[PDB]
Amino acid sequence: NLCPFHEVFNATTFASVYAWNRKRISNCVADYSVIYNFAPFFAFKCYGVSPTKLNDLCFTNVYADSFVIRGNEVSQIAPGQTGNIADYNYKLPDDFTGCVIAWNSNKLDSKPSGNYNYLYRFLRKSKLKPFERDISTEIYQAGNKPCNGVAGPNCYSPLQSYGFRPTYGVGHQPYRVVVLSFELLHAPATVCGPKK
Amino acid sequence: STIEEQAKTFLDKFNHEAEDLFYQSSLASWNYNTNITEENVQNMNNAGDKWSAFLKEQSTLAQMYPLQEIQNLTVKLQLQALQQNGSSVLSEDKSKRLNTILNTMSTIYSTGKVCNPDNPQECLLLEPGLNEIMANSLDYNERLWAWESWRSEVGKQLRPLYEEYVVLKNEMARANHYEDYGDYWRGDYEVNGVDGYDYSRGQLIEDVEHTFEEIKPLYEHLHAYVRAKLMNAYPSYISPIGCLPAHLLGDMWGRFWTNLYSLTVPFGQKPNIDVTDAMVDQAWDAQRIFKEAEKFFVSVGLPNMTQGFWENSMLTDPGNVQKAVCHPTAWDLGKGDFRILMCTKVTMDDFLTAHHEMGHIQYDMAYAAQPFLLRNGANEGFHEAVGEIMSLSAATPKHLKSIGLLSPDFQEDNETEINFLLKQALTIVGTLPFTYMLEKWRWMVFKGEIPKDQWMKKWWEMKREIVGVVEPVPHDETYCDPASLFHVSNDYSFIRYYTRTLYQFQFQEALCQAAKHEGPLHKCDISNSTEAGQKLFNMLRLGKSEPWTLALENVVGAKNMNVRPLLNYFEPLFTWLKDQNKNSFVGWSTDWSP
Ligand SMILES: *[C@@H]1O[C@H](CO)[C@@H](O)[C@H](O)[C@H]1NC(C)=O
Ligand SMILES: *[C@@H]1O[C@H](CO)[C@@H](O)[C@H](O)[C@H]1NC(C)=O
Ligand SMILES: *[C@@H]1O[C@H](CO)[C@@H](O)[C@H](O)[C@H]1NC(C)=O
Ligand SMILES: *[C@@H]1O[C@H](CO)[C@@H](O)[C@H](O)[C@H]1NC(C)=O
Repeated sequence: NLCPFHEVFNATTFASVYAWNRKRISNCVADYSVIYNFAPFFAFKCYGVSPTKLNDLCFTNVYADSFVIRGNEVSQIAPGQTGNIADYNYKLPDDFTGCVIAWNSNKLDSKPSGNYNYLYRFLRKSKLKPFERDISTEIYQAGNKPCNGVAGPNCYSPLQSYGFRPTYGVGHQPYRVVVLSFELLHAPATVCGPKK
Repeated sequence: STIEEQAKTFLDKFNHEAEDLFYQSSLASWNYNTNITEENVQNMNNAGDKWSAFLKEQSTLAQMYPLQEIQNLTVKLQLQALQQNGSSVLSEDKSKRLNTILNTMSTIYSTGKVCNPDNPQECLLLEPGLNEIMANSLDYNERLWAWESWRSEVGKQLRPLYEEYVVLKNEMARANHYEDYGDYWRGDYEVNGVDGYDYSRGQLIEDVEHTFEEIKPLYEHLHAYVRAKLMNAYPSYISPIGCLPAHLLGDMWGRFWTNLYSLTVPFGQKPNIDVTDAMVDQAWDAQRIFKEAEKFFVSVGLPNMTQGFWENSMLTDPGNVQKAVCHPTAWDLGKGDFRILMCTKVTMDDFLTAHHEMGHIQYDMAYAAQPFLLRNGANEGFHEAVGEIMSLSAATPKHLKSIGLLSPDFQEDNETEINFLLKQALTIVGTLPFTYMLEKWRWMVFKGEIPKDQWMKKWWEMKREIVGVVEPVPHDETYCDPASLFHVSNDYSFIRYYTRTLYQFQFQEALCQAAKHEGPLHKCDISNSTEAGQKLFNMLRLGKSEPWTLALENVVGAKNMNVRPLLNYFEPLFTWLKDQNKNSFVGWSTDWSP
């Protein structure tokens, strides 16, 4: 049994950062070598787990969150970071036994006319919490006057777009980020590494 | 939520939308400048209309938050830049009249073709013809004809437009809670809110006047030397005791004395420094030129440039298949995109201007982390000063020998250093009195304390005393000689060329002091000096966030324009001039009469 490790990495479209995609992986052989097929990996941080000893442990579940961000926002995909992705779009816990994988996707994503399909949230009443998702698009009033609906002088609709042109710089180019988070609940583990 | 938090949220939403629209507009403009077609013109028109319409709406929604209730400084600066009324204070009819006046002035200056001699079949244009015949001419009669012909036909056209343009601009400036258009322009070198590092819009006038008073003796010695050298070529046309005629300054308006070098070179037998021959013999292209420039910047310590810069910049003219203007300009298109547009030949001048535009690009990348409205130099002279630092450094014979264009057999001597310093003074020092004159005249005109029926009278009387250039023929009031300049006719600030001249030498002195360089300042090399690179980068990354006073102090240690770096830069040349022109009169007489 081989669960879709390849389909998460090799997917035609990737979700927006504000509404990211999370896949629950269970009842599998590990086969982490499929991940290493992609060569141009821009980041392979492995907080809490060895980047070579993955194929010896067993976890109850493995979550593969996949989204698209800028290049200078990849550093915020890490335990303890702060910015606009790490507190309004995608926060990950302080412990976070898992791996963060990001690679440039200026060819698959991005478009000379402007790829506005990839959005992110820049206004919220409170900061996000580890592994929380805010899909709601209600308009974030700036202060002292309700909008009673539509935007206005101090209203302000929260979701902001990227644009992702292919002529952007390396830090402004799209980056498909796949974050692997291993769960170690006190339950019979279902994902294990192969062994003779 | 408080007013300052509302301002923060508004400014962030702005910054994002403005960055997107500015990237679109800059990309359209780059596509046009690399490809002059009609579709590209339409694309620029659409993008510019969108950008201006966005900027108007954002300004009119920024007027809501008062500045008096804001305690932050970065937010205060962004809202101050965004709340600027501009020309919207004027009524619709007045605004459209001002726009038509500006467009007519620009078109008249650009398309101006003068045809006095013979039949109107033979006429010359600005770039090739008039510039070619004014730069290199040994005929006093021809130079006088060209100068008086351009000053008569053109100035008479701009003056009726220029007076009403002045009236409208003064009205707009008064409606903008200022005193005049001169005050509106001086509002760029103004700091308010910071204790210890503050500036006033009249303090700029006082500082500029004091600095010019300090520079004056060097300019008088240079003027006397230029007159003495011009006399040998021009007999019986310049008096021993009087001033210098304006039409014999090389340039059309006498802004730069660079072109007056063939008649002023002291050591004609000693050849001047030039590496074009070795550069073209060593198989050097635009790619190698820019690679060497980036190697110099890396050696200094600044970060290397993006791979997209190489693949997106157009460094060579793509033949005549497509037409593209190749004025060397560095492009900061916004979201991480840095490009350079220039037609790079294998020449020393093109190498130096490659270094200059590369320094501009380095400045642009330095403050790329700043918010959109604070992504600029501390004032409007900082960018040119930063570029000219590296232009000065890359031209040194030590750096040329290190890179390889200069053979080790060549030696440096006092004659060569004097030649180089004379060329530098002709290019650099000779423009400071003219710039100060022009901006003083424009400030006095906008203030309105002088009457209107003697505009040219006061212009010429200030030419006599400040720059030392006299009128070759008398001029009545129907002339508008100042309007013949591109910056005057196109409504541009001119004090930036005065301010950058002081700033660049202040920076060079500071960086060479931090580079542990011993000897003359003109033989300095910021290269291979990570200390100097870090010191320059400290000011480079600030952008417009910190006041220009603090930005200047962060790299130099001073708090305003200082003449001392310029003077000790040109000290060898100044001492040589003092030694050499001791037998000739220094200065210009006030009793000269044609
Ligand atoms: C430049 O303009 C020409 C004019 O037809 C056209 O081929 C195209 O728009 C552009 N081509 C290139 C190579 O930039
Ligand atoms: C102004 O607000 C910015 C918000 O990023 C903050 O970093 C800065 O310190 C504030 N200025 C002052 C003087 O507190
Ligand atoms: C920039 O210079 C550095 C030297 O520190 C070099 O390693 C890098 O490959 C260069 N990159 C480009 C694009 O020139
Ligand atoms: C900078 O240092 C390098 C390595 O020592 C050397 O090759 C180069 O010539 C030096 N350049 C200058 C201008 O001193």
